[PDB]
Amino acid sequence: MQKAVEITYNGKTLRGMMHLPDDVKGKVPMVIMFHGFTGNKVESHFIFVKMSRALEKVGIGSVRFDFYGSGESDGDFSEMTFSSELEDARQILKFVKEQPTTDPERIGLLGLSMGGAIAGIVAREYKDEIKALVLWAPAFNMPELIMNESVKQYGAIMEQLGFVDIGGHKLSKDFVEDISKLNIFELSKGYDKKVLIVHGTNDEAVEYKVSDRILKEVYGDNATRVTIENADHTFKSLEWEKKAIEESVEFFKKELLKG
Amino acid sequence: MQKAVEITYNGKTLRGMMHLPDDVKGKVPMVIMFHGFTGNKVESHFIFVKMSRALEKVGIGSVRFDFYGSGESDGDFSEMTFSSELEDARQILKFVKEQPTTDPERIGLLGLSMGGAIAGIVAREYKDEIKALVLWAPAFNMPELIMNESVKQYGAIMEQLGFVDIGGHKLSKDFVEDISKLNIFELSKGYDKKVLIVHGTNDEAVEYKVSDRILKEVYGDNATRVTIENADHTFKSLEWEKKAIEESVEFFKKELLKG
Ligand SMILES: CCCCCCCCCC
Ligand SMILES: CCCCCCCCC
Ligand SMILES: CCCCCCCC
Ligand SMILES: CCCCCCCC
Ligand SMILES: [Cl-]
Repeated sequence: MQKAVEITYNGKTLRGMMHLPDDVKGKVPMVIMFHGFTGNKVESHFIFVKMSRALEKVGIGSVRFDFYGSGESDGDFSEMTFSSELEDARQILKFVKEQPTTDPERIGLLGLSMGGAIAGIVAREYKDEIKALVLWAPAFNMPELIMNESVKQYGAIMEQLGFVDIGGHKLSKDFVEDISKLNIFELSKGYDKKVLIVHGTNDEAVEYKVSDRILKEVYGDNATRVTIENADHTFKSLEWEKKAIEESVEFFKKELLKG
Repeated sequence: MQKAVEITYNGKTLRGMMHLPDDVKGKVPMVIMFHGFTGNKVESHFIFVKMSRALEKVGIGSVRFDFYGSGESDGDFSEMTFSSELEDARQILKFVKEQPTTDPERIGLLGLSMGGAIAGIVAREYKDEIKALVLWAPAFNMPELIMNESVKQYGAIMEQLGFVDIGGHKLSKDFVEDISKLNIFELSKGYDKKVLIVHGTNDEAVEYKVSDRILKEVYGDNATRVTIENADHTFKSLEWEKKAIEESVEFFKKELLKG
């Protein structure tokens, strides 16, 4: 079962998709997926859609929304900050918890790239009601990656205009000021339930070493990593995306279906 | 107004978005937008959503669906052919024609890249009921671009496997067999209503010369070209995207809001 859904708060409408298992009756586990920077809820080569349908096959529902300023949701990219996507995510969690078909004890979070940073922080904020966490190429170093651009041509334009063009998207100086005050590693530490990190070794956006840092600095024994050998940032191949999906589904199967 | 919509036919379910003006009610003009190859209804840097919202502002509604096999719609990419997207497009036009809010005399088509090839053929096939046509970087040379790979590494893989991996998408030999029989230039020739072609000079996917071929071989004086100087294939900058959308909205405003 796949059907479009809508969230509205503070005059903002978020547009998303919800999947529920056809066979199962009653309350089901739910995985919430957060997309990345300039991405949307379908994500690269439809990997989020494929992930939703793979979960549905094992009895696990899901929702995927576009953050405010991206995709089908309301707003322009220039209004978005990392913190405004955090507040979207809290509203998305609230939406899921309030669905009559949700098992509130079996809600999982999944995030890709900057969406992995969102997922890690929301997991920590709601550590007693998020059952499991999956991080795909999580951009915990997003603040550094943005600040590194301030000394390049982006920084000079930003100073003249208050925004920069990142390729058909208006990135506001508000985004830079907001993210420069955040430490994703610190804000994510303290989540004690099971974590799965999926990272490709040839990731040129979020270098593979970031997953080393997350295993070392953020989590304890509750986190394990699936390394996709030679894969790029979004697992852009049939074999790579299949490994990413299948490992994440089996992980969510283990953590959300029993206990 | 923006809302999710569905079409179910021949066991296939297509999923899309419909926009209606808020400030003008009753029967309104409608623009159907077709996305490109491996794209989806949001399209590159959300340009289709931005287009839908810019049309709303001038009193023009729109729909945009994911083709079967792409995005939010049903199906695997390996099930898709150019001809199956053409049949999708026929069902989308039927859907639009059957909405009570649609002015049946004021329906326009827009297509990007391979979606532009879809729009050109559909406009010609329904030439007496499509009031205006907008082509963005139209991939009328799609058959040649596919057959050009038959002598490259893709061709050798295709022969061994019956499909190729184009980056997390499975492209079937059925797609190759189907498109090798199609001449998009010939199938679009004869549409006599107004046409706008928008093309970037630095397009490296569909070379700008293709627009020269379309102006010469496909349409008469009813076609006009807007050249976006120095732009790439999907107008990936704020200024390029702004020009593409503004010129296309003013064209649809002139052609659909007449009389
Ligand atoms: C406009 C290009 C859309 C993606 C085409 C990909 C073809 C195979 C590239 C390796
Ligand atoms: C592959 C053909 C490209 C034609 C446009 C080139 C623009 C400068 C790179
Ligand atoms: C992982 C890349 C996301 C888009 C970045 C755009 C600015 C370089
Ligand atoms: C920008 C860092 C990239 C690290 C992986 C490089 C693989 C060729
Ligand atoms: Cl949608």
